[PDB]
Amino acid sequence: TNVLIEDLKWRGLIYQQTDEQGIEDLLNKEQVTLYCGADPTADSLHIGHLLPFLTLRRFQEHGHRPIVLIGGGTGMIGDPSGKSEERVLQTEEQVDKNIEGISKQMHNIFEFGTDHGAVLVNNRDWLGQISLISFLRDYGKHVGVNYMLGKDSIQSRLEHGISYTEFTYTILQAIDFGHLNRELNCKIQVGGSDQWGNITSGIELMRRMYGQTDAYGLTIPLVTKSDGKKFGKSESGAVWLDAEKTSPYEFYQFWINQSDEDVIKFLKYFTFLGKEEIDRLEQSKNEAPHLREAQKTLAEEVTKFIHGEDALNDAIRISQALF
Amino acid sequence: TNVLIEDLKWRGLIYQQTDEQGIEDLLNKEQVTLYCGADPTADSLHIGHLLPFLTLRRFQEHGHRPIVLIGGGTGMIGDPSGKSEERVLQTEEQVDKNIEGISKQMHNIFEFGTDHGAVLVNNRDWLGQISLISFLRDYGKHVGVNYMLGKDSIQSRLEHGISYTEFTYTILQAIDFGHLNRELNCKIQVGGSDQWGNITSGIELMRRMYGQTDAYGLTIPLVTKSDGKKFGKSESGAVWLDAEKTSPYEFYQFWINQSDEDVIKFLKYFTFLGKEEIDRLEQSKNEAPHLREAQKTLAEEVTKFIHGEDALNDAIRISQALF
Ligand SMILES: C[C@H]1O[C@@H]([C@H](NC(=O)[C@@H](N)Cc2ccc(O)cc2)C(=O)O)[C@H](O)[C@@H](O)[C@H]1O
Ligand SMILES: C[C@H]1O[C@@H]([C@H](NC(=O)[C@@H](N)Cc2ccc(O)cc2)C(=O)O)[C@H](O)[C@@H](O)[C@H]1O
Repeated sequence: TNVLIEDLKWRGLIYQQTDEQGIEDLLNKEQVTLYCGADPTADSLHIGHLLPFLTLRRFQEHGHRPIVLIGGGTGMIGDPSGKSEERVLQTEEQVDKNIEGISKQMHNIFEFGTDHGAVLVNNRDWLGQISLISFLRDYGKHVGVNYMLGKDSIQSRLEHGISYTEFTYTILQAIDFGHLNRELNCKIQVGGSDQWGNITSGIELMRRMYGQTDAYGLTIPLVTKSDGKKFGKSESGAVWLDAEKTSPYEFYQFWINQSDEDVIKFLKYFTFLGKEEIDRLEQSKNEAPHLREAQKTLAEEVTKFIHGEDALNDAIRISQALF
Repeated sequence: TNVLIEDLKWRGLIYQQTDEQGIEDLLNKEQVTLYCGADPTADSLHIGHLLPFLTLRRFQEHGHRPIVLIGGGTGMIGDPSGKSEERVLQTEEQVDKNIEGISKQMHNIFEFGTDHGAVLVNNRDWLGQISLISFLRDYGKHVGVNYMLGKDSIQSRLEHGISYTEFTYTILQAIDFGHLNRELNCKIQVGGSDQWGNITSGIELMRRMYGQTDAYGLTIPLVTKSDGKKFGKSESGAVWLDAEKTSPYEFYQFWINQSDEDVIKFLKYFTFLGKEEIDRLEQSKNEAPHLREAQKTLAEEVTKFIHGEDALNDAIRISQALF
């Protein structure tokens, strides 16, 4: 029937794929379990973390099961992917604090607590049980150094002295994928494009440990602004989902101020509006751009999803007053 | 009619776009001139440079005009985009040598020398005529430092002491786009995803210098291998297009050895085969994978395009003998 795949491609939500036909066939023949993870490096998520998780909700709409992973264990280490400098280690108590904040935001994006619906996992639960010796004998023997060395995600830090610990992070993410595959039949891992290396490590580790070849990876596009500026950065800094760090008004204003060149693409990325309504908004944008109907709709949909009706209205007021 | 755009999306050749609707309308309403550039940092191109240029040939097939730019001037500086370390400056004579090698390879991919067909330009021709003072008064006054600072392409080097010269490279690429827009009516610049920053600089510079708002940018996807390994790297190092650095046999073997998960996508990226023939090859791959029809076809098409019939046949022989 390919309804979901066609929806995803119309929205431009799929960037890299480990096996295009394989994934499409999988999605057409069965109900799939998939996951996306987030490390607790701050006590809130920001809009840059939003697209992959909303995309998991689009899969859920078609009968698939999403798994949201919080990196209680990997967050004690730090992902080097795409970054250029070694990150400082966080304290156990700060990570605990962060997990608590990010967890609350996840409960607002997915409905956890149901018998067979969305699931929230913390990788500290299994990674914290692994000893150094069993890690080297059970998993490390199945990873090649050259394989790890010839990868995108770490050349950036290769040139500037990557530590052995940042170098092994990719294997921890790999262990997570194998664990959810065996425990919850997870067959697909989703993530932003900077995660391509960590995602393929999981697939190759499973292939080497068990000849398991029914696992795939998908990445979501890096979100761009037509002028080339970084998306997700407001006047001060990042646009947080925590109302205490970025107020509903600031959040709402971020959306209402997107350009005409990017607004339709963002309606496709961030809202659950149908194609008919979105096409109507595109015509309105072409015919009556001064009405900003597209931006207004975008701001309302996302602000309500993240902060609720009440906060939206108060943001709509402060906005009418400021100008 | 949107025939070209539909072909491009079926092949998965478009990643980032500055204005999706704008581009589509432009391509439907007129014959467009577009360009892609390459800096002479080696005396040969490698397969990593291939996709954007072949994609320019697909546009040409539909009546558009491609411009190929060789960076005789920017190559004296070095693009910092995506890289993590300052590059050493090359000598004028080495750059001259490189321009000569890369130029020959371009004459084999496009048909230059016609009245209104493909054009080969060297940016040293106009950048070499700019003095320091006129550069600051004519162009520099129209670029904002914050704008430049809040960009992807250089955070990687921002953390490790980017020089002022690497920091200004993006403006040189911007000047090139404005120059080809005014001189050859160039309206679209194409490039790999690492060029998104340099491409948008051109568009914003034109917008600030002349309120010119009929220019767009398109990036081609980073080519991935299903296992996550870097594409375009053979046993030793990079896969060059120069027969003296990578023999036709080595080139041919690179293609014939691609996995079943990536072969169809590569036929769509690198060949001019139609959808019907490609779909037939996909069925053959699913039904009789041991025949490697898809890989064989891929290797033949690209090796012939790059090295010619004679070299192909000799590679087909050495290949039958080695195994
Ligand atoms: C949800 C977003 O998470 C971002 C980022 N993610 C990571 O660091 C991941 N390594 C988290 C992770 C940890 C363990 C896993 O098994 C799977 C994923 C973060 O801030 O937590 C990605 O950089 C982005 O591409 C997108 O995936
Ligand atoms: C053709 C390929 O060129 C690669 C790379 N390109 C560059 O460095 C560009 N800055 C070249 C360039 C120089 C001047 C321009 O006006 C426009 C483009 C190279 O090796 O020359 C890109 O990294 C890749 O994404 C793809 O665009």
